[PDB]
Amino acid sequence: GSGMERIKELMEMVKNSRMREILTTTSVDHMAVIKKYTSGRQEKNPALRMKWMMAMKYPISASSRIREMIPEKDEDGNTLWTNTKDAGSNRVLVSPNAVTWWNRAGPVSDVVHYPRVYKMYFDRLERLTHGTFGPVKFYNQVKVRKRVDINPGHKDLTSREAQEVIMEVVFPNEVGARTLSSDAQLTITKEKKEELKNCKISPIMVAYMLERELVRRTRFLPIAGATSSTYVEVLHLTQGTCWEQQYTPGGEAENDDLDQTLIIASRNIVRRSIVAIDPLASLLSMCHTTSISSEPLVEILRSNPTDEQAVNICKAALGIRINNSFSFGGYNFKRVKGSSQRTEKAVLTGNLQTLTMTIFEGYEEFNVSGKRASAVLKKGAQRLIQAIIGGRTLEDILNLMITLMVFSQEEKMLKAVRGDLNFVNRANQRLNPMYQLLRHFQKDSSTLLKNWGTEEIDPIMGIAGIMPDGTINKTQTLMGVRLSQYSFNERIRVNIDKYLRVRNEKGELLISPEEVSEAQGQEKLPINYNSSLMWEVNGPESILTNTYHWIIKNWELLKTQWMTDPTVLYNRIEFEPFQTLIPKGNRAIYSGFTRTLFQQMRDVEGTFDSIQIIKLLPFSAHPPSLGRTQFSSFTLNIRGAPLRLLIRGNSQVFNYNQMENVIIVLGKSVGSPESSIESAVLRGFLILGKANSKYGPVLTIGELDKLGRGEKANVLIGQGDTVLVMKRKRDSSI
Amino acid sequence: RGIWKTNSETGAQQLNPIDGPLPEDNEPSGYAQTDCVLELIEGLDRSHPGLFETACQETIDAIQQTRVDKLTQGRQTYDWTLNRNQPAATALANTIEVFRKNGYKLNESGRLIDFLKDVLLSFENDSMEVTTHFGKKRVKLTKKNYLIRALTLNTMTKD
Amino acid sequence: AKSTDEELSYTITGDNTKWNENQNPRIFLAMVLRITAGQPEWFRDLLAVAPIMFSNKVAR
Amino acid sequence: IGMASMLDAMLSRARIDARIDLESGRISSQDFSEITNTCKAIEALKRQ
Amino acid sequence: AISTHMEVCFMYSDFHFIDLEGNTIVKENMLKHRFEIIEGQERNIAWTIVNSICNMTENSKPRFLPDLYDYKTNKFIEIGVTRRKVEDYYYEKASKLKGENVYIHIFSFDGEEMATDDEYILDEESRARIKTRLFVLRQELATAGLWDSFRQSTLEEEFSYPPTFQRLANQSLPPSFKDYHQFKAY
RNA sequence: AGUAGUAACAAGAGG
RNA sequence: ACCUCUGCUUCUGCU
Ligand SMILES: CN1CN([C@@H]2O[C@H](COP(=O)(O)OP(=O)(O)OP(=O)(O)O)[C@@H](O)[C@H]2O)c2nc(N)[nH]c(=O)c21
Ligand SMILES: Nc1ccn([C@@H]2O[C@H](COP(=O)(O)OP(=O)(O)OP(=O)(O)O)[C@@H](O)[C@H]2O)c(=O)n1
Ligand SMILES: [Mg+2]
Repeated sequence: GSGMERIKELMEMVKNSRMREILTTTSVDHMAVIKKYTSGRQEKNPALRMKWMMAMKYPISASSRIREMIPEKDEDGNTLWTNTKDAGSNRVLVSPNAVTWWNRAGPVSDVVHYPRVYKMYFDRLERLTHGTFGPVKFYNQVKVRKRVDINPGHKDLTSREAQEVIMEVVFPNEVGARTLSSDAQLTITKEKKEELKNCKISPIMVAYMLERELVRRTRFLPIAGATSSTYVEVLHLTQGTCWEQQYTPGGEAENDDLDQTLIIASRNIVRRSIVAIDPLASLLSMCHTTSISSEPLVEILRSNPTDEQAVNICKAALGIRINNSFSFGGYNFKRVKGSSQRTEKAVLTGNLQTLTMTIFEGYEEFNVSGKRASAVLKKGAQRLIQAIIGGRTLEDILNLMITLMVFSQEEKMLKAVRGDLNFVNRANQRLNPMYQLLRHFQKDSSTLLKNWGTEEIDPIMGIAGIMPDGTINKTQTLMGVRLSQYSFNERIRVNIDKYLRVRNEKGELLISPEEVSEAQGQEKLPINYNSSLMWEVNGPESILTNTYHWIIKNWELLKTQWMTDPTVLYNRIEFEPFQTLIPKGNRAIYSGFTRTLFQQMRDVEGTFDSIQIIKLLPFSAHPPSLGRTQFSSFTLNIRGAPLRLLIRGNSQVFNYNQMENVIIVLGKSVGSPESSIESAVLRGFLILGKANSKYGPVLTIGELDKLGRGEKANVLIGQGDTVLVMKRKRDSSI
Repeated sequence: RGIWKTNSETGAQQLNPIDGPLPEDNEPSGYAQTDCVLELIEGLDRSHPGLFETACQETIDAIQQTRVDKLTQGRQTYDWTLNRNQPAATALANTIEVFRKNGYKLNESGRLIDFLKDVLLSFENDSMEVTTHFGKKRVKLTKKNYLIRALTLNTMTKD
Repeated sequence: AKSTDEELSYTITGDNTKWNENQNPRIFLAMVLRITAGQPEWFRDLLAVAPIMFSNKVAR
Repeated sequence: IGMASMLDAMLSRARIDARIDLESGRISSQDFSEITNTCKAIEALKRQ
Repeated sequence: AISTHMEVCFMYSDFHFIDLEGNTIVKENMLKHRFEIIEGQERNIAWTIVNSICNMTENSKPRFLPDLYDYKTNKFIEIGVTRRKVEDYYYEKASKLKGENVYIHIFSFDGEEMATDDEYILDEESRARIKTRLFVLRQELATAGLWDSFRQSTLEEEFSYPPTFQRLANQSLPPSFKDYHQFKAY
């Protein structure tokens, strides 16, 4: 009697004039309101109210039908239900003894569908049961707040694709007009439809769980290590304020996460290696010791098809064949001939927006292949010189065109952005310029297409054309856009020198380490370098805190060495990571400044300052170079934002707190070491004490050169202070 | 120190301190100056070209798409048909029902904006009829009564 | 980053007296009209409704 | 979504559900007729 | 127009059943209807019926809402009625419905029709009835002086202030302004 | 009385 | 007297 009982119920209701009035005068639309009509209020103090009600005999509201399904009194004479109707419904008031009764003695259903419906939940336990624990380590680490994924096993659908799918799976006949384009949608539907046939769990719970499962959800969390969802899921277990619990969840990685981590590892290794005396030797060492989730980096590099500049430098070193390309918009980009160079510049979008953006300037040629489409591209500086394109469908040729127009960096696409497009997230975090544009013009190219123009095509027919419509067109096309139809995938043997320059067998320069992106990303999966060349605690913030913590804890030895044998101190290997945080162009001068200042402190007895030494020491670690520049600070690149470390006194980055007697680096204690004359702030000058108008007006720093041995001044030294300086009668060579 | 007027529709005494005399001490002041506010908002427009336009565009789309039942999402709501607070959904239903009995029903479209139209149009009514429970009695609000209730915020203390 | 090394920097941990009592519906009306400049008049007038009603509000 | 009454939607749905159930064999031909009958009686009763 | 279109549709399938055998019948008074009437269902309800049919038959779903479905032919029906001609009209409808299996069937008031590929899935008897009724309508449309009238046949969002609210608006301004429109201009 | 604390509880409502 | 009902329901807001 499928349909029998419900139509009979309906009959009875329509026999009541009131109910008939409601059902004949309430639109489906208006049902959305009257569905919520109530005198009942959302409890405002549920904790108190439950403590109150749980003292009562009949605090629970149950379906009327409970009266048919369980006894009125149990074996012990407890009343389980009553006939009192709960306010505003036909539910009845029952005892908590009714719940226990049901659970010991009620009807037994089969639970076969439970694992599948609540898979998202059960998978959590599966990962944990098959998880492996390593040691706990104790240290301070900066946990930086970022947005991370929180639900492993999603299918990367938008809420409207999920809805569409869930409508098909759970309520197919109520779908309405339109149906599913995507094939992802279709194979999920079938799988789920097949998994959940004959399912008797409430469709509400099935839809709820499907929605939780299928849609990617994120959250902003403080997170020090691996950002993958399977690690996020156990953040409470693996990360504490002063500890890491090494752990590997059961199950496979995502190929996406591994690829992403491989790139981060390879970039980290390249950047660390470039600052060693023998980059190639250092890079090979790190390649050979590093693992990603206990998989050797060497094996990943042999088996993994990722084409990226740092990855390829590592592959070359290891004698692995490379496809001299990178990824962009899902398409693989082999550079045939020419080259260019990375330069940042300001750029007004048609959105009406200023934006620093790395722009490649120069002549280049690109073979481009995807899984459905391919093309030949010729490029200048923000110049789409020409794009010859092919594939399976019109669709797939289009989708690559969009990508290439955007890839050009042309003004016409720059100034075709319309509506909401920003380059910083809500949290003020800078986003990828190019990926933003790509996602935009894939949502809607109509402006882009109309803003581009057209071109009259010749009779060398075979060189076809595509119109601002998206239309196939014989005599006209867009600008630089044509249509046509061995060894693009083919991996080549290269050679690599001591400084990581990669060349073919013919000996042409394919890759230089300066072409490796400077972006410090966060790895989706754990990286263990297992290397003497890398701090045990990963990450840029940790380079800072680790280095200073290490100086301090070893200060007694390092001090004696500062006094007796500086040059050996400066060249120590523990300072190399820190060097990677300093802008390349500043390393030598920063070093020269620091060594000079340190020599001055030696020459001018009685002016020892251990904090000043600790603070500047890592900047000593580069072949020096003397100059005229006085520095008021040194720049450090942390996560692509410059922090400035003030030469004189405390800064946000580095400060000594008198009250705690600790040095605080990026907000973290790194422990403590435990006259007015300052010898190690200015090159060639001494600070005596507070300013004195006796010796004339307050000079900037960059106006002190025009003094002479013994001659004094007043200086705006920094952070609002004015001080009395003296140019030294003898200076220090270093 | 602002300007008093009597409202033509409600008879309410209404104080207007805007463009009033400038503050003369540090006591809390409501003497906000229109031209200064406008300068600030213009400044915000200039710092963020296209921001106002985009936020407006999104708001327009929202106005077109929003269903009347969006208003069910509030908590305790002043219910003018009863002169008592009610859950938001119950308050919405009551307004809709009394509106339709008095001839306002653009909201039958299911669109919030049509309910908003009904609201403004309801103020033209000579006498809005509601029913009180003594059994059941029809009560006619004066145009002024009704408008006062429409413009009411109920008050209670924060616990 | 935008500061020079020679600048002092101070932070006010800040709160306002009786924020809500000193906000003004007439000012909100101005803000709404200015934000929505150049937009269709139906939408400007629709959004101006809330400030106007607040200017004319009463408290039970 | 809809401007149709709650009752009209339920009637339309019962009828067309009963028909598919019939073809697919989830329901007898007797049951089916009673459903369409109940529907007709509801249709009528809705006129006072 | 809509009234007539509807009547035609109801006629097309009234007193048209299928036996437990599965054969076209026609009866005045065990059986089951032959067609499903889709025209005149509210849009949302209609799509549900379509979907239920397409999910049963595993057939593709049409881009547009048809007027009927036939449980014997397993065909969705589109219907039109025209005070114009049967062929200038048909060719517009087949174009609009290009590339989806939908049996069209025009009728004019003259009382002449034109199925697709002149293959009729309805008997002449039942088709005559409709042609009859169409003429009789033309006949009572012409006697009343309507038939000439009949045969010949986005706006921007509005939101404005009625009088009371306009007066409130005028009183909601900084003190120097006389009315809302003057303030908005400033 | 006591709780409390700018206003309440120290049973309310109905028969 | 006694009877009946009630224990957040004339009072818990906003992004
Ligand atoms: C327009 N582009 C972009 N591009 C390459 O595109 C690749 C990926 O694009 P991207 O936006 O720079 O991303 P990337 O910096 O790798 O991302 P991340 O933020 O993770 O560092 C890079 O390796 C970059 O070299 C180019 N490479 C060359 N040679 N010439 C070009 O004109 C361009
Ligand atoms: N529970 C709360 C608390 C605050 N606010 C809003 O937050 C503003 C600032 O709150 P607060 O600083 O606590 O109060 P003020 O109204 O500024 O008064 P004062 O600081 O002088 O006490 C309030 O005016 C009000 O708009 C609110 O709506 N609900
Ligand atoms: Mg405040």
